[PDB]
Amino acid sequence: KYQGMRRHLQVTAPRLFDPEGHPPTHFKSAVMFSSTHPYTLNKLHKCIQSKHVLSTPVSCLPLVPGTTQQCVTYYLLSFVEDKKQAKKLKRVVLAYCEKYHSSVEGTIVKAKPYFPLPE
Amino acid sequence: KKYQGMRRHLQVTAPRLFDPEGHPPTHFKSAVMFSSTHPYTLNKLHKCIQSKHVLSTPVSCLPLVPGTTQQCVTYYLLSFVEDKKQAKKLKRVVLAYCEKYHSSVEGTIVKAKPYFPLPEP
Repeated sequence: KYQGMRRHLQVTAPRLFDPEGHPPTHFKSAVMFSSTHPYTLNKLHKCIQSKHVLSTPVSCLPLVPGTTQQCVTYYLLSFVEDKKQAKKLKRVVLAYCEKYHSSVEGTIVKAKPYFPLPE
Repeated sequence: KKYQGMRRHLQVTAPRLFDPEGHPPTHFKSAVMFSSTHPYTLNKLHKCIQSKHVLSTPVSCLPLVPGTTQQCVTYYLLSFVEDKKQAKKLKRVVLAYCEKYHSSVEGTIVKAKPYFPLPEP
């Protein structure tokens, strides 16, 4: 399921997507991927998983009062070790999506001191 | 309504931040991730940490970290605010309350470059 994207990522970024090896000690960064199409983000939730990248399920952003949004913007977070890895993850995922999922946007995110995942 | 207590607390403690009227900021550059293994508590925070200047997501789950000793899902939500100042304030207020009434809750300052992908008015 999503073999296509999975294999693409494993090839384009073998280290980041090595399903084998050891998680980083802390996840200081992430990429928020957002889109009005939850089905697409769900594809990403399935594909963007490894030892070095952990992704939340798809959820929703809150509506901003005083705008006329016609549609919920969904999102997920993909946690990675640091800023280097986040830049890379965003680059690779979006190169793909640019052709096959243009509804998808990515935003670099950072936590102090790091995201609250166990050690 | 429900959680009237926590709501009133937040608005008295930080009036501008939790003013239910006014104008949202133009961009939300920061947020606080509030997390906990208790989803019911985070549902409370979800209905409560809302205003014109603070917007919170529904409760979701963090992914499990391979090869660790928890076997307990950790839930979270994000509360978006204008910037680092407002995030520091929001975290302080919410956690002063929770420190007494919800010791399971943690707060983490988060920042987005250039800002979080919420629309603009």
